Amino acid sequence: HPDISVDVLVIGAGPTGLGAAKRLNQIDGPSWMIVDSNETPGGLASTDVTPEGFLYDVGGHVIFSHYKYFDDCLDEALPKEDDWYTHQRISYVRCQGQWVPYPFQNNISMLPKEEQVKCIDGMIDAALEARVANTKPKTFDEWIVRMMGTGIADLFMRPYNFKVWAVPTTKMQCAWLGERVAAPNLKAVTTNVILGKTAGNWGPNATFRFPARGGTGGIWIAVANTLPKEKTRFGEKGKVTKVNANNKTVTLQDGTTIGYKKLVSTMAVDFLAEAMNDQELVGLTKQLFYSSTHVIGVGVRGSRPERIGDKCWLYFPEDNCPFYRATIFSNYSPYNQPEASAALPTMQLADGSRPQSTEAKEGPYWSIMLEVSESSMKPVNQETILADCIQGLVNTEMLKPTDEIVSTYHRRFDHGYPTPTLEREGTLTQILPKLQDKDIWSRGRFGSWRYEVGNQDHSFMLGVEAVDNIVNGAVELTLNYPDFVNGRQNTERRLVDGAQVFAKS
Amino acid sequence: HPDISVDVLVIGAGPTGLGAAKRLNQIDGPSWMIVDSNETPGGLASTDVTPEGFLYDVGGHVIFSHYKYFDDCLDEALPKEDDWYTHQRISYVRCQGQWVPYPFQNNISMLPKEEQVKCIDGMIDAALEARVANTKPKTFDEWIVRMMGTGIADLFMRPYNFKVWAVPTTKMQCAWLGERVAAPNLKAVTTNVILGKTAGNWGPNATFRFPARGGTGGIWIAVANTLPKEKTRFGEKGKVTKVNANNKTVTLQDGTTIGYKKLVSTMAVDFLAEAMNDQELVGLTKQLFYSSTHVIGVGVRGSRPERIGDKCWLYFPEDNCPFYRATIFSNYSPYNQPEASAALPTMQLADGSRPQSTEAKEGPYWSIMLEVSESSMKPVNQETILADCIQGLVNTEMLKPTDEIVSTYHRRFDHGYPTPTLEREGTLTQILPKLQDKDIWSRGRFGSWRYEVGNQDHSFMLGVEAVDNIVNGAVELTLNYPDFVNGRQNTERRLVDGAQVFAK
Amino acid sequence: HPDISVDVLVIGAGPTGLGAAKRLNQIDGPSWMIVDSNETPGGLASTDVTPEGFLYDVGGHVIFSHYKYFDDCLDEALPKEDDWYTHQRISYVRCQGQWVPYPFQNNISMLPKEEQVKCIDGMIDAALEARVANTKPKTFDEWIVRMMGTGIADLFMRPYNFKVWAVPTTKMQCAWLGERVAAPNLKAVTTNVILGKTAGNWGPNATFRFPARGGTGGIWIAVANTLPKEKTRFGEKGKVTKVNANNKTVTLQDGTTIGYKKLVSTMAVDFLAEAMNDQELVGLTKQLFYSSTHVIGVGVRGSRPERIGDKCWLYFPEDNCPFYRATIFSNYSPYNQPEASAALPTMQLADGSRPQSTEAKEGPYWSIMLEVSESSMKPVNQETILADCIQGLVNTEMLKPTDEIVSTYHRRFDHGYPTPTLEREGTLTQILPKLQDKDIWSRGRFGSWRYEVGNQDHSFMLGVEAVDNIVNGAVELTLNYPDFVNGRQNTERRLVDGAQVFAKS
Amino acid sequence: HPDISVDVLVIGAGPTGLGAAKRLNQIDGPSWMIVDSNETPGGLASTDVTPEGFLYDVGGHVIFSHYKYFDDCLDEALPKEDDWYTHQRISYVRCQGQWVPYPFQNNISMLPKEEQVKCIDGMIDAALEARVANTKPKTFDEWIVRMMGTGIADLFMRPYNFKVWAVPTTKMQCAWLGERVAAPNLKAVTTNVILGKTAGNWGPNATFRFPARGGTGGIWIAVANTLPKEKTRFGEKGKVTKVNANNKTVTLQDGTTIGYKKLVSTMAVDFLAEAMNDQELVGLTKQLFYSSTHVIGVGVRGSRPERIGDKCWLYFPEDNCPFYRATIFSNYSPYNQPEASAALPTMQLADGSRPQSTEAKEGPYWSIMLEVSESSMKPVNQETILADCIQGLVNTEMLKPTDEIVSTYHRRFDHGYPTPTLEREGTLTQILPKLQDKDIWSRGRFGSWRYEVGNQDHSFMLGVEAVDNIVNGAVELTLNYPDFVNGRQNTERRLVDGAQVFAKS
Repeated sequence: HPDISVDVLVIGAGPTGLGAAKRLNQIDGPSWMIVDSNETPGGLASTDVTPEGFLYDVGGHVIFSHYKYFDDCLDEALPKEDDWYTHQRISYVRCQGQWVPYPFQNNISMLPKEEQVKCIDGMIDAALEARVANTKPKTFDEWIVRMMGTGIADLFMRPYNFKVWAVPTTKMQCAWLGERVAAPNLKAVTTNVILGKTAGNWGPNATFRFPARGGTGGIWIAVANTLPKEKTRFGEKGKVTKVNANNKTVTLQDGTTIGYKKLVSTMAVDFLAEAMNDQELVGLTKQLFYSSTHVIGVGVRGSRPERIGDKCWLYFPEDNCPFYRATIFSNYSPYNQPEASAALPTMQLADGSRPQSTEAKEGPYWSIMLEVSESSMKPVNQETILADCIQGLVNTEMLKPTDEIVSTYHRRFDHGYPTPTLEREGTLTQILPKLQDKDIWSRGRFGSWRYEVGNQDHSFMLGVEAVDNIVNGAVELTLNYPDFVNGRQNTERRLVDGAQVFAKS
Repeated sequence: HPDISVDVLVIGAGPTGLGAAKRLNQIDGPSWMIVDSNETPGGLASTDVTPEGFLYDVGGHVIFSHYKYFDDCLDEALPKEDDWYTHQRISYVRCQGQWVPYPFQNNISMLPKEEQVKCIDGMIDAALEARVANTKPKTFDEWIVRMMGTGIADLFMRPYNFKVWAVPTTKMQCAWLGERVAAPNLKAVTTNVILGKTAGNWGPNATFRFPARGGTGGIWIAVANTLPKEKTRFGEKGKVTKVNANNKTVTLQDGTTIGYKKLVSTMAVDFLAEAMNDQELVGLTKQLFYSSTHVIGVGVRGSRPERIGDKCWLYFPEDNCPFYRATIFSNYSPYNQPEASAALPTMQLADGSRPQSTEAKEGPYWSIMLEVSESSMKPVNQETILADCIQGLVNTEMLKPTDEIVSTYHRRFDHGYPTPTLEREGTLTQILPKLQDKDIWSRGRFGSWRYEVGNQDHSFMLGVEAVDNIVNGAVELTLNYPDFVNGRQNTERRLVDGAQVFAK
Repeated sequence: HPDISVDVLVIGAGPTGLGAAKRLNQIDGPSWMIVDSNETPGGLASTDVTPEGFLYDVGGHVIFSHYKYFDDCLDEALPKEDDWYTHQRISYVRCQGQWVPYPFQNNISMLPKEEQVKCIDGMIDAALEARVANTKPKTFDEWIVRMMGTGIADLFMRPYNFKVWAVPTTKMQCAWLGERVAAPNLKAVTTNVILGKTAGNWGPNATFRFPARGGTGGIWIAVANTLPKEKTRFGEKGKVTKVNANNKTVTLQDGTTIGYKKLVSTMAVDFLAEAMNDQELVGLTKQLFYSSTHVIGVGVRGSRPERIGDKCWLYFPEDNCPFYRATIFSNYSPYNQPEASAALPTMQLADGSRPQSTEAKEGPYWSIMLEVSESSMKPVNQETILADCIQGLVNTEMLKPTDEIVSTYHRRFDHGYPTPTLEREGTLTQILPKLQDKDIWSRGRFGSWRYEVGNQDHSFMLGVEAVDNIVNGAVELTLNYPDFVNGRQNTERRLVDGAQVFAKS
Repeated sequence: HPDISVDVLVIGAGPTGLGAAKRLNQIDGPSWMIVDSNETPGGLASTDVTPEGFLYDVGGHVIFSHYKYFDDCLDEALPKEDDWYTHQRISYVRCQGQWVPYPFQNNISMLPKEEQVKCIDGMIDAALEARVANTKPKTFDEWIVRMMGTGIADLFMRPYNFKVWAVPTTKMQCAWLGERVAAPNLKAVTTNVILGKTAGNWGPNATFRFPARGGTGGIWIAVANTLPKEKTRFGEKGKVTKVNANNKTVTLQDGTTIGYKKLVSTMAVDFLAEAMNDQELVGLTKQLFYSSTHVIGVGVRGSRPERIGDKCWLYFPEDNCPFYRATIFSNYSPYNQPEASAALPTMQLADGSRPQSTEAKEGPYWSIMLEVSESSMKPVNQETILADCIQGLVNTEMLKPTDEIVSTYHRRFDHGYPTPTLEREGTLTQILPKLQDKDIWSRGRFGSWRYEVGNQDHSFMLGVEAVDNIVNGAVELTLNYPDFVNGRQNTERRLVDGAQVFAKS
């Protein structure tokens, strides 16, 4: 007999595992427990802070929910109006020394005239070929060219995506992008070129809220706080080292054993295979591909410069900087960095030189958060990446050479993005059912490896839905039908369902 | 306060209500109750029998299940292997003196050559147009012609569908047919014409199962029998006459009042609006369209004729008979008609003449079940319809003038088909949300009026999913996403879920 | 026996008849003669002069030659360099207060932006339709729309062509426009819009040459003069009143009869039929359709205004003027109007008022030549048309209200344009063979009634080729295959051929 | 000064040269003469006779005319009704044991059902692709697939065409075939499949005439006979060995020199370049391609077999025989072989064996004429080709093993077909204009190397039109516009033109 026994064991307390926990806690039927190797829940949705008091998420994290259930849990956890700030998405693409509103491909109207001609010519070819097309594109690259034309492909789509995915567009599928990549209408784009107009509102994150305190990580700490503490195990005491699928037994690092009837595993599925010592699974998970994410944080002295303004996040397709994206993280909440009265010495000028004075001085302060991808196809020099980022900020005019930097942050996250490669699905339809036969629900950003349902809300609901399938025979809709859930408001499942209303009488 | 109070009241015990009731019973949480005006559950999936012992469903009823859950409940209700008979899905189109295997277009080699030429030319036109199409069809008629071309459409789908829906194809939408592109398989059609080949869409793996006893109605009696009797109220004692949606009270014909928190209604939504005395809803529901169904049954003496053979159902596009569909119901089970030793006198010969003798003679017997549609656009003379059907049987060569008829059946069903008109969705998206705001889940063939999810399995699951929405916050997928549920096997929901396993 | 007998008789000494005569004269085989009701050769390619000394062609006459033989004859007739002036082919479309360079569609950058949007949207529709088109257009109107799209068609070609042909575009065929596919050059149009530019279809290469003296009519006078005078009969003495086809006899006004073996008739084919007293042909020829042309000439005091500049001809789709085309005729030759030192009183001002003084003053002068069409579908009031034209000049800002008009000219030409109606070919394929069966070659602008081969060079060559068919068995290519002769360099036939080189040795 | 001086010299007295000569003789202006290295004119339109009295043309020659001028000359040369026989075309394609009516691609209905399916599927594919095609095919092979689909390309078009052209379909252009290769209509073809009907009437040789005596060579002997003998020089005395284009001098084999003003050359253009000692022209002509033609004749004893019947010519795509075409030459005229009473011994049986008896037996007789192509991509064994042909006749059931062969014939013609290669036009546009600028008109099947205008009537008319361009400035329509002359009735030019009628008075 094992040390502990539960009907449902949840591994991991990022958004996916917490979703499982929350639904299990609502149903309040089967016994359960949730473990995490980190004392602080949140996973890639966590927040670090520098010794100087600057917060950094794991890159730009902006919340946009497709589900009422997710909203219910966030509102429960952070119930007050001043727990949140609401912002409009102000996003731009750095191109040729200018800021082009997102989406690029719908704002051709802002480029030099010569490039406008190239882009519109390319789009005209695309439109005429689309008129007679009777086959679907097979690669991301093919998709880009069919919907945007070469001009736009070559100018922004191709270089930016290599810069983010860390694999060429020719290596990825295209079934995943309905809600990620705006497809330009020929007439609309041409109309804006003629009028000199802009169109900055495409997409599900055009308006967003952000937690007042603790960064994104504050959400998941507060959500975890609503769970019964005795059913949790976070820290070194909660680290899973072995999974024995056949005895339905999990062994923790400190030697504790947990028996289960059903397993919801939210750790990276490649790690789960290793932990299962299942050599067949190990070989299959090695057919998946992922990229690593470097997060660089820069704290800057001064009131927010006019050139920065209300910008939220920014795209960089060009070669004068190594990052693909920057976030004005200090725009998301005044508690993301120190108050103006805080005294801090300058560490360096943006041009790389030493400050004229070592003396601690006051603020105010603003804050830039940068992302750089890495993979076997796109290596990164880890030793110079911080300095390269800072020079890139100067190159792109986001920082003046004489700006004073008071804090720096750099952390590499090994599993950053699960890549939608051509091979992804053929591999997953082997992996997931094989795990499913053993009563293991592997779910989440790396649990199930599907980026198109890979944000905080998708993840949370993958966990909720896994439980709902285990207990109530529900369809796992987010897992198997991303386009279905992303194309509708999912209003039906609530934190208080009829089951609880009727039970309370 | 009312005579009875429950959390969830279910009106109607056809497949939909019995679906809600089965799921409520499984969950065993909130209190509930189910009523029906009829003593015998089953609704339009019931079975009648003539005084001569010939059974008739309400027209051809063939089960194709899209759901494990539906299968679980049927298996529980009729668990023995000899409770069912299995058959191949064999169907033919009657056209120009021939029985053409379904699907029609793959079998036009049976027609005269000059006609084959017209059909192929029309389908060539359709293939060439499909190659440059950049719009979706807007009507059932447009959809038909883009799939088949003019010649083939005019022979089968156009005239057949009028005889079925009792409205012209030009007045129906085509979204209910699903997402498949409306375009010909020109190569498949031309290949069968060149090879002079025929081929139906059946075989050892395209089968259905039919109940050994009691017709389709036997299924729902057996399913209803698995419910706790005290939670059911079927018969005159269970007839709903009034629905007060504001008080959440229902009133039965015998005076009994029932209070509910959530109502799952499976009666025709147009009767619901009347029972609610809601003038706005009456006005809206009267904008929906439906056709009535006449079922005619004919019992015939003799062993199964070779010309009939293993045929199950048959389509009739032509105007030499009033029915759109015929079913060799005696092929579905040996118990749908009397055994060979039963003695029955001949009532009349197929040509309408009197028999030589009035004496009772033995069988064996076989049986034909026919459907005739009626609407305001297509009247049916109730006094001559049986005789007109029997003549139709002679005209189509199903009966010989000499065949001996030993039993007849005729019944009219007012709500038969809910029609996919062009206006249907515009009307339903006003009606259903208005009922939802009053905690009324109106669901079913005429509860929600959507034919593409109007079979026995869909209906059942509509009731199941409505309950699952009420209790567990499930998405009502069958209701809102017919293409979704029809394009997959729905395996997740089971008669025994984790919930019940963890409890015991 | 008739008064005169010749092998080949030519009726008419416009360009077609002169062409037949030039080739007959060069061949110097069969006997021949040429007659005309007018003392001056030239036909509709003649030139008039006002009492004040302003010349006017029969509306805008600009030579574009498809044939070496035509060039040879023109060069023989006027061999000196200073017999001609050379100009670029400069034309504009008057539209919404703007002079838009031709071709209209490449210059819509001049229109309001909202209008450019509607034009480009229409042309995008047309390009998408053209990509899947599998039929030829059947009417002029369909051809216009397929080439331009709706918005651009409605601005220029549709309303302009009604004002030109005096019949709706939906009533004309479109085969006469040639074999090019009816389809937009969308990229060329959007490119000029994006770059905000204009460009006309003229330059150092795209030029025409115009006679230095006597207007277009001076050409035909000088060509006729190379013919042996004794073989010509121009004037009342040459007016044909009767053609007896069965006897091959023609009767002139003064009672003279001419016998022939072959007849080349260049008179209007409906007059030919009447003169043959052939009731069947009279019936067929009345089934043809033609418009009449009003030519209005206006002489203006002053040096050439800057707003007019180097303009040659101008198109008017709009209804603030009755003319469809204007020509800056004083730009064609300094001898189209009086010298600067010639003195003329002002007759009126452009706004219709009387001059302050009635005295003769000096120039210089410039000159405007206008064209107005008339048909049964489009009446013209002959008594107000001059004054309506002059008001048109003010409305279109060609003249200021103050400009001084020193000469006016108005003449109506009954047969002006042979109309390419839907019915034209059905009728002509009945008429021409019946005349052909009688050894009558009816050829010319109204001799054979085909506008697409209706220019000066086409006409001349219709005569040449008729003769070549009669003598040498040549194919009549211009008559029967307009697209063929218009699409190639016709260099083979020369004013000095092998036959003449060999015979002179 | 040379021995002889003429305005126009014609080299070669095949149809092309004779055409020039006839037109020169009709015009009767410039002096001229015609030379040939052969005593008997006719060129590739000549006829041989075996010692046993069997005639053979140079492969199947059938007369079908696009031009009245050609008819006038043939009728003058052979004016009696009994000088000619008229025949319907009875043509078939040998395929899988069956005779499939020509054209193959329009009689799919004759094949076995299984091949019908493959053929129609292929055609459906081509029909759908053609609905959206916006480019022209570049090669003969692409044309074949695009217009007939793969099934018919593989079954007939590809193998047959290599067998005739002696180069693969991928190496030929496709602008030449308007009148040679029927394009199948999907509806028409499938309709006949369904009804089991044939469509045997496509093309310009569906009816033809053949001369009663002397075979095709009889025509050209007779035409040459209408010329003034003193202007002809046929035989070794008329063999051209040198052409000096600068001096405009030609030198004959016997040392005779002829000066000319204009040269019409009809010998193969590669021979002309060598005779000119013009290395650059030799280089260019070596870029052209041609195939050689082996003609095999077989005389057979017996009344015409029933399996043979009224068949005229037959096609053989399959690899069970070397010939691409057989002609039942005895069906064309009773005088193409000996009378029935002529006694002849059997030379061999069709199975290859000798008869022992040398007895001369009577007829009647019938006759088969075969063609085998050869080129550097398709060698032919000249020593066995006769026997291989005869075995081919047995394999295809043309001859029974026991048939008695009484005469055999074999001759190789080096220049047989001028191949329409991809490179042909690019090469001819360098060659023909260069010769033109030296006053050399190179014309004919190998004079100008264009197969689409390479028949007897085309060739004759190339010579006629060259003279007409030289003397009368006529357009050379046959040379430059094959589709124009092939698509119309060419009635204008006649043997007696107006010029001769008028001059005779």
